[PDB]
Amino acid sequence: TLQCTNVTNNITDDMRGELKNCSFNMTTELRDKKQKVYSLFYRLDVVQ
Amino acid sequence: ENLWVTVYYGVPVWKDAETTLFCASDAHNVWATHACVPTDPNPQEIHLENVTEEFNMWKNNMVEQMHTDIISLWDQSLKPCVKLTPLCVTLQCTNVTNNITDDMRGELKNCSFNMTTELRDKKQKVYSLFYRLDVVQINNKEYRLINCNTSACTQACPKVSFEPIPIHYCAPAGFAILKCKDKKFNGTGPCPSVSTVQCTHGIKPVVSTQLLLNGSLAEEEVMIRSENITNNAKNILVQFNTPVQINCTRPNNNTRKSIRIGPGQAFYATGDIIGDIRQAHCNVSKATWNETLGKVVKQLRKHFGNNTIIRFANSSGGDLEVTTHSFNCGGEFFYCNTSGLFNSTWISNNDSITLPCRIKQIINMWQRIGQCMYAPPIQGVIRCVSNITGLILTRDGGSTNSTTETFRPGGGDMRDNWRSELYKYKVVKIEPLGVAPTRCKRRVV
Amino acid sequence: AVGIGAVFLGFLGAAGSTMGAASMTLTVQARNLLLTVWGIKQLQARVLAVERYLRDQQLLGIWGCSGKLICCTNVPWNSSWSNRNLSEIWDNMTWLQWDKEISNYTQIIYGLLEESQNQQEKNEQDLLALD
Amino acid sequence: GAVFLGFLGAAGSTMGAASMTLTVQARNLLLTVWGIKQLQARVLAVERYLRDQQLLGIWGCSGKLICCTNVPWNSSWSNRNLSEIWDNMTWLQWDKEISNYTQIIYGLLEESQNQQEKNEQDLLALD
Amino acid sequence: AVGIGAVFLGFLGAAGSTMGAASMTLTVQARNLLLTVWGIKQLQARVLAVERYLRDQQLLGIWGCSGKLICCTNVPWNSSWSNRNLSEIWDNMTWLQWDKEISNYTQIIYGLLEESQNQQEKNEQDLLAL
Ligand SMILES: *[C@@H]1O[C@H](CO)[C@@H](O[C@@H]2O[C@H](CO)[C@@H](O[C@@H]3O[C@H](CO)[C@@H](O)[C@H](O)[C@@H]3O)[C@H](O)[C@H]2NC(C)=O)[C@H](O)[C@H]1NC(C)=O
Ligand SMILES: *[C@@H]1O[C@H](CO)[C@@H](O[C@@H]2O[C@H](CO)[C@@H](O[C@@H]3O[C@H](CO)[C@@H](O)[C@H](O)[C@@H]3O)[C@H](O)[C@H]2NC(C)=O)[C@H](O)[C@H]1NC(C)=O
Ligand SMILES: *[C@@H]1O[C@H](CO)[C@@H](O[C@@H]2O[C@H](CO)[C@@H](O[C@@H]3O[C@H](CO)[C@@H](O)[C@H](O)[C@@H]3O)[C@H](O)[C@H]2NC(C)=O)[C@H](O)[C@H]1NC(C)=O
Ligand SMILES: *[C@@H]1O[C@H](CO)[C@@H](O[C@@H]2O[C@H](CO)[C@@H](O[C@@H]3O[C@H](CO)[C@@H](O)[C@H](O)[C@@H]3O)[C@H](O)[C@H]2NC(C)=O)[C@H](O)[C@H]1NC(C)=O
Ligand SMILES: *[C@@H]1O[C@H](CO)[C@@H](O[C@@H]2O[C@H](CO)[C@@H](O)[C@H](O)[C@H]2NC(C)=O)[C@H](O)[C@H]1NC(C)=O
Ligand SMILES: *[C@@H]1O[C@H](CO)[C@@H](O[C@@H]2O[C@H](CO)[C@@H](O)[C@H](O)[C@H]2NC(C)=O)[C@H](O)[C@H]1NC(C)=O
Ligand SMILES: *[C@@H]1O[C@H](CO)[C@@H](O[C@@H]2O[C@H](CO)[C@@H](O)[C@H](O)[C@H]2NC(C)=O)[C@H](O)[C@H]1NC(C)=O
Ligand SMILES: *[C@@H]1O[C@H](CO)[C@@H](O[C@@H]2O[C@H](CO)[C@@H](O)[C@H](O)[C@H]2NC(C)=O)[C@H](O)[C@H]1NC(C)=O
Ligand SMILES: *[C@@H]1O[C@H](CO)[C@@H](O[C@@H]2O[C@H](CO)[C@@H](O)[C@H](O)[C@H]2NC(C)=O)[C@H](O)[C@H]1NC(C)=O
Ligand SMILES: *[C@@H]1O[C@H](CO)[C@@H](O[C@@H]2O[C@H](CO)[C@@H](O)[C@H](O)[C@H]2NC(C)=O)[C@H](O)[C@H]1NC(C)=O
Ligand SMILES: *[C@@H]1O[C@H](CO)[C@@H](O[C@@H]2O[C@H](CO)[C@@H](O)[C@H](O)[C@H]2NC(C)=O)[C@H](O)[C@H]1NC(C)=O
Ligand SMILES: *[C@@H]1O[C@H](CO)[C@@H](O[C@@H]2O[C@H](CO)[C@@H](O)[C@H](O)[C@H]2NC(C)=O)[C@H](O)[C@H]1NC(C)=O
Ligand SMILES: *[C@@H]1O[C@H](CO)[C@@H](O[C@@H]2O[C@H](CO)[C@@H](O)[C@H](O)[C@H]2NC(C)=O)[C@H](O)[C@H]1NC(C)=O
Ligand SMILES: *[C@@H]1O[C@H](CO)[C@@H](O)[C@H](O)[C@H]1NC(C)=O
Ligand SMILES: *[C@@H]1O[C@H](CO)[C@@H](O)[C@H](O)[C@H]1NC(C)=O
Ligand SMILES: *[C@@H]1O[C@H](CO)[C@@H](O)[C@H](O)[C@H]1NC(C)=O
Ligand SMILES: *[C@@H]1O[C@H](CO)[C@@H](O)[C@H](O)[C@H]1NC(C)=O
Ligand SMILES: *[C@@H]1O[C@H](CO)[C@@H](O)[C@H](O)[C@H]1NC(C)=O
Ligand SMILES: *[C@@H]1O[C@H](CO)[C@@H](O)[C@H](O)[C@H]1NC(C)=O
Ligand SMILES: *[C@@H]1O[C@H](CO)[C@@H](O)[C@H](O)[C@H]1NC(C)=O
Ligand SMILES: *[C@@H]1O[C@H](CO)[C@@H](O)[C@H](O)[C@H]1NC(C)=O
Ligand SMILES: *[C@@H]1O[C@H](CO)[C@@H](O)[C@H](O)[C@H]1NC(C)=O
Ligand SMILES: *[C@@H]1O[C@H](CO)[C@@H](O)[C@H](O)[C@H]1NC(C)=O
Ligand SMILES: *[C@@H]1O[C@H](CO)[C@@H](O)[C@H](O)[C@H]1NC(C)=O
Ligand SMILES: *[C@@H]1O[C@H](CO)[C@@H](O)[C@H](O)[C@H]1NC(C)=O
Ligand SMILES: *[C@@H]1O[C@H](CO)[C@@H](O)[C@H](O)[C@H]1NC(C)=O
Ligand SMILES: *[C@@H]1O[C@H](CO)[C@@H](O)[C@H](O)[C@H]1NC(C)=O
Ligand SMILES: *[C@@H]1O[C@H](CO)[C@@H](O)[C@H](O)[C@H]1NC(C)=O
Ligand SMILES: *[C@@H]1O[C@H](CO)[C@@H](O)[C@H](O)[C@H]1NC(C)=O
Repeated sequence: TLQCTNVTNNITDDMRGELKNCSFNMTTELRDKKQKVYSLFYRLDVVQ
Repeated sequence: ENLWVTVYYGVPVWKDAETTLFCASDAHNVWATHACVPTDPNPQEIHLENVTEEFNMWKNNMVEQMHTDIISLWDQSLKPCVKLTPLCVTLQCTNVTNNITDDMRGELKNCSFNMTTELRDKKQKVYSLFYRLDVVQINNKEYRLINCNTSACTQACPKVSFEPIPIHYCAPAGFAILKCKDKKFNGTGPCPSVSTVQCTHGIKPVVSTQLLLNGSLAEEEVMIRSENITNNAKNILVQFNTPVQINCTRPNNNTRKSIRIGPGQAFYATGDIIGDIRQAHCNVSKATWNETLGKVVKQLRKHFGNNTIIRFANSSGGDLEVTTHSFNCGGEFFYCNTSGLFNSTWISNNDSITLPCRIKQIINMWQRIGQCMYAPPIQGVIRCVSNITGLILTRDGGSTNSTTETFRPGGGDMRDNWRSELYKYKVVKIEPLGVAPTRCKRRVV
Repeated sequence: AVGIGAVFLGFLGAAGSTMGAASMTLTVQARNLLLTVWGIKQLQARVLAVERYLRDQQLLGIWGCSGKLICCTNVPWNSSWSNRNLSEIWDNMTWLQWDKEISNYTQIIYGLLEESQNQQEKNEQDLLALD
Repeated sequence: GAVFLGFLGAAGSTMGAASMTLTVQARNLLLTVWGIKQLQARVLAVERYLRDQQLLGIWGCSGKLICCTNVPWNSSWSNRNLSEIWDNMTWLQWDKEISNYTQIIYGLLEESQNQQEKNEQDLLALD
Repeated sequence: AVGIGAVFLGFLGAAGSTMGAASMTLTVQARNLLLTVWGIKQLQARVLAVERYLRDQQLLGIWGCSGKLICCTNVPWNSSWSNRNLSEIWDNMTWLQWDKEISNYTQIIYGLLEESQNQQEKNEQDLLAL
């Protein structure tokens, strides 16, 4: 499950809504722990 | 002149070339060596007189192919075993107190953790014993395995054993194996007594880093081999003409318990120990080691100056596999401290010693941090009786005027162990094309 | 003679012997001449030996020797290649020394042996067509 | 220098023009997925060469590139003059129609060579 | 003679025939003699067949039969192997029974054949030296 928000940090108007700042809970080296990490994704490979 | 050239087939011409050898074994089978054809009974040994072959080690491809074959066989042997991915979890771990000694205090750890079972809907809280070198602190403190931040690995299956059965290397069609029969054969030079053979003799692929265990003995005296004796960065191989007996043991009565971690597969954890717990150690006879060191010093006095003071020192530093003598004993990997064997100096002119050894469960032994292997525990005490027949020394250069020569054990590479045994064999390619003048001509029909 | 066995020299036994003594043991050398990673390596070695044997047989086939071990040719032997007596090379020299002594010219020697046989071949042809 | 021809250089030439450049073509017959593919193609090439050499060895051409046989050529398969087929015809054109009749030719050559070997054996036996 | 069809004896069809009758069916047997696990097994089988044919061809090549199917040899046939009449061994015996009769003396015959051919080549070389 991904929680994505729109990026508005010096972005040109031609790409308003093309890049999404997503955040998710991903496993780490230890199987008993998880971490909250963010990453940038595109609108073409991300669906609601 | 009335001479005409004539071509001959099947002429004995030898060329040096690369050749992939064939595996052979005496042949229930274990260690997955059944992938190669078994050896042929009574191998042919043909003496080749009136010919001298310039043998040269450190460049032969047989040892390189043997290293690659051993790596490939080990990787294929670890393939059907189960992976150990769920072990990378938080481990509530503590020390041990029940009948612990002063030297073994803090070496063993009692770690408890939550692990999956055959049912994915529930977990189970179990406990196991791990060594200090096998776990690291994350920050009753929390601990984790040493291979969690690195790639995970499988464990040795209980059905397969680590017995180093001898293997033979047979040359394919059109190639031959030459063996030097000289009793005092040097490192590089023309061997007077050469003899071809179909397959090599029984070579045990043992694993060692400082002392050559169960190696081939010499002919009449201890031999010193080196590519460049004057170079301090080159390893010095020492072959013994007599074997030095060693008795390694682990008095810990470890109990192996199988816990289910998934569907069908199980993990063999270290259960509760039985009785007193003591540090594993190896015993070496003092008289035999002293006379062997004297013979080694006598042979080194022939190369260098015989009036030069000589001294043996322990390893400088680095990885534990290079500093400590690492080997295997009944399926349990041992890392012994060789400080008691290289703590003597020799001038120009009943009792046994013990060496403490540490035990690890995550062993790479090939500098391949890319992967590892979990050694499962072995029930009962561990006993091993063997005999070292060699050494891998290293000169600590830096002095001048040929003074204070010191030798330290080293040789972290795995090719020296096989180079000390495959030095007699050489691969040659047969060239059947030959030309010679004869007073004959082909008649015209 | 009915209760006696057959024993010959072993593989490469006459490597250090004379040429005349090593010329009678070419049969044993000629006869001895012929998880998937292990299988690929073994098959590659076996196949490589097969093209080496076929290359040797093809090099002999272009000459006037269709398979025989010892065979004579019609091309003359250039004395400038060795300038030595036949008696001392066949009686006091091994095949290894003789091979390293003339290792250079052998290749161009093979070429004459080949073209020569080629024209020699058409020689019987323009005679056999006269029938 | 000396320049004869290259590989397959006499493809468009006539029969007689290609009758002397057959020896160069005679020697011309001889990540893991690409390795096994190369090995398979190499084995196929070796098999084709051995099959051709075996078929030549069956007849009286075991080690000769040019060889004639004592079988009478059947005029029903060609119906043309010798000079016309050997001076105004290529190998490809002849191959277009001899392909259907090459099996019977190979069979007759094999039985005739076997008969010749039997006659030679009887001649050697009767001295 | 334009619609004449030619048929020959089948592969191994002369097994039950006599020696003389099966002596003319050698050419047919000579010409008929020639996802990763399946490919390597079939490749190994084909390579083994090629190697076996190569070994047989080399065995006939070391002798004085480099290519010809029928060939003689100057060495005589001793009666210790098989003391049978020629009139009945060629007309009243098959290849299977005859091969099973002297199967214990094939190695001796092969060894004497190779040494006889080697000494024959040496004698021919000495004769050409005149
Ligand atoms: C490593 O630590 C574990 C605990 O984390 C140790 O487990 C101990 O196991 C024994 C035997 O099962 C427990 O004894 C208990 O005794 C009572 C009677 O007094 C009995 O009713 C129970 O069924 C059980 O047998 C012991 O309580 C338990 N320890 C704890 C803290 O619960 C284990 O022995 C340790 N291993 C080593 C080598 O020290
Ligand atoms: C160097 O060679 C010696 C023998 O020449 C090796 O000692 C032998 O090691 C094996 C395996 O560790 C022992 O086999 C064991 O025997 C017990 C007997 O009950 C059995 O229960 C075990 O399952 C295992 O099969 C063997 O007894 C032992 N001694 C002899 C005389 O063979 C030594 O291991 C070799 N060194 C290395 C590093 O491999
Ligand atoms: C290695 O070299 C030695 C020294 O030459 C060989 O010993 C002898 O070699 C000779 C010549 O090759 C053999 O033939 C004999 O020659 C003498 C003349 O010198 C002649 O009078 C004899 O009738 C005989 O033809 C000789 O048999 C041989 N052995 C002896 C004397 O015991 C030796 O053979 C060579 N090794 C190999 C494997 O060839
Ligand atoms: C070729 O070699 C094979 C193998 O040696 C020979 O087969 C053997 O033939 C003998 C008789 O000729 C068999 O002996 C038999 O022994 C039983 C039990 O003692 C006895 O009841 C029979 O009356 C007969 O004497 C023997 O078992 C058999 N196999 C072996 C392995 O020796 C064969 O005869 C040889 N052929 C020729 C033509 O030499
Ligand atoms: C990652 O997991 C945490 C929980 O460890 C999520 O945080 C909230 O956790 C509470 C329970 O303690 C839930 O009831 C909430 O629904 C969770 N979410 C929020 C937004 O409050 C966290 O949301 C997870 N992150 C993602 C991206 O799923
Ligand atoms: C194994 O699981 C048990 C229970 O699921 C853990 O024990 C407690 O778990 C709760 C969460 O439900 C924590 O809030 C407590 O702090 C835990 N107790 C202790 C003493 O830690 C237990 O911690 C788990 N073991 C490991 C190694 O994670
Ligand atoms: C073997 O070791 C000797 C001694 O170290 C080498 O001799 C010197 O090597 C260094 C560096 O290679 C050179 O700068 C010196 O000039 C060498 N000394 C002399 C006198 O030449 C030697 O090169 C090594 N290798 C061999 C093949 O002998
Ligand atoms: C390793 O243990 C063995 C045990 O067999 C020792 O062997 C002894 O050998 C002598 C030689 O005659 C015997 O008299 C003893 O009886 C043997 N010992 C036993 C317990 O039977 C061997 O000496 C030991 N080696 C070292 C270096 O400790
Ligand atoms: C010590 O090394 C030798 C040689 O590698 C091993 O071989 C035996 O040595 C003894 C005494 O020298 C001989 O009597 C035997 O004939 C040798 N062979 C066998 C098969 O036993 C010897 O096994 C090694 N010692 C130990 C305890 O393993
Ligand atoms: C082959 O010809 C060369 C001359 O082209 C002979 O001399 C060798 O020349 C190379 C470089 O051209 C040197 O590396 C070798 O050391 C030279 N050889 C000697 C013995 O000095 C060579 O000897 C000839 N080989 C033969 C006749 O077998
Ligand atoms: C292509 O065809 C032409 C003509 O058919 C060939 O020319 C002949 O060349 C030979 C010598 O090479 C002469 O003797 C003939 O007289 C030429 N023919 C004519 C009509 O002049 C030409 O050689 C052919 N080329 C190839 C490669 O086959
Ligand atoms: C060789 O065989 C082929 C096919 O068997 C023959 O091709 C025939 O060609 C004619 C005219 O082009 C067609 O009318 C036939 O229909 C073809 N046959 C078939 C089965 O389709 C070819 O003619 C044969 N060659 C000779 C010389 O007869
Ligand atoms: C099988 O055997 C029979 C019997 O010999 C063969 O038939 C012919 O039988 C007559 C009987 O007088 C003989 O004169 C002939 O010589 C036999 N024919 C031949 C070709 O020999 C029959 O041919 C045999 N068949 C096979 C396949 O072996
Ligand atoms: C992000 O931008 C897209 C495109 O303008 C819009 O449809 C969407 O509602 C926006 N989401 C948020 C949370 O602003
Ligand atoms: C894993 O942790 C150990 C602990 O000291 C460290 O030495 C090693 O470099 C680490 N490896 C990686 C790949 O982070
Ligand atoms: C023997 O080997 C040593 C060590 O490499 C070397 O120094 C010495 O020169 C060699 N002697 C001969 C005669 O090859
Ligand atoms: C180890 O403990 C078990 C437990 O029953 C016992 O049977 C065995 O004898 C012990 N071994 C030693 C060497 O004490
Ligand atoms: C090793 O020697 C020590 C004495 O130094 C002794 O206590 C111990 O039992 C010996 N171990 C073996 C296995 O011989
Ligand atoms: C080792 O042997 C030598 C023999 O020359 C002797 O002088 C020396 O005292 C011995 N050392 C020990 C510790 O036994
Ligand atoms: C030992 O060194 C002395 C020093 O000059 C020398 O004379 C003697 O020959 C040497 N002996 C040996 C065996 O090397
Ligand atoms: C080597 O010995 C010295 C002195 O005993 C010691 O300080 C050092 O730690 C030792 N090194 C190793 C790797 O054992
Ligand atoms: C080996 O033993 C010596 C003896 O004092 C000790 O100094 C050294 O630290 C030990 N090596 C290791 C790696 O502990
Ligand atoms: C090493 O030798 C020195 C020399 O006296 C001695 O003091 C020291 O205790 C020895 N160390 C070991 C571990 O044997
Ligand atoms: C067979 O007889 C011939 C001569 O008749 C003789 O040369 C040969 O050695 C004999 N062979 C056996 C095996 O008796
Ligand atoms: C022999 O070789 C020489 C050069 O080494 C060359 O000039 C000559 O043509 C060759 N042939 C004859 C027959 O001399
Ligand atoms: C070659 O042999 C002849 C006689 O056979 C002799 O006269 C001549 O001196 C020999 N030449 C050499 C270089 O030995
Ligand atoms: C063969 O040549 C003659 C004379 O040129 C001609 O009459 C005849 O038609 C030719 N044969 C064929 C089949 O064309
Ligand atoms: C032509 O071929 C047939 C077979 O189709 C054959 O029977 C006939 O005898 C042949 N004619 C000649 C003259 O050879
Ligand atoms: C073999 O031929 C002889 C005459 O040469 C004859 O007496 C004998 O009976 C024949 N034996 C057989 C089995 O035909």
